[PDB]
Amino acid sequence: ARTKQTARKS
Amino acid sequence: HMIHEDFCSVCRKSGQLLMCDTCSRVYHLDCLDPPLKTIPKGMWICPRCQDQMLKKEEAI
Amino acid sequence: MIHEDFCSVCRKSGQLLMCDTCSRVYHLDCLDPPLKTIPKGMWICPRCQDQMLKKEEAI
Ligand SMILES: [Zn+2]
Ligand SMILES: [Zn+2]
Ligand SMILES: [Zn+2]
Ligand SMILES: [Zn+2]
Repeated sequence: ARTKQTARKS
Repeated sequence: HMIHEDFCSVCRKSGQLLMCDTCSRVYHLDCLDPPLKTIPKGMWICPRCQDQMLKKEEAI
Repeated sequence: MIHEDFCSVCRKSGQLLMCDTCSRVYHLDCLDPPLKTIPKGMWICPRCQDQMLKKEEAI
């Protein structure tokens, strides 16, 4: 399986 | 092809997200049951997809 | 339901988790991901899931 790194803003 | 979401299906926050191999949902490893200590090597089917498969059988 | 006595992955005896929808059994260590924690609630084995997925590319 695969992961991804996502950084949405706060 | 597949377009995956950017927020965890459980907590709705982003970060390191495990992508479901059968739908657009993504999950933090620590938001799963039990919290995962590894990234699955092969195919991984999320809880919602597991439930969907079950429901199809219970109706077929 | 009469469950098998040997793991569906490695075919050895031992501490085996029973599938709730078929006769197969599995060592927790032979699952991907491997578990230390026994599944809570209903558990459907990898082969049963494959069965359901196969009819998915058909249905
Ligand atoms: Zn989460
Ligand atoms: Zn899914
Ligand atoms: Zn085994
Ligand atoms: Zn099974």
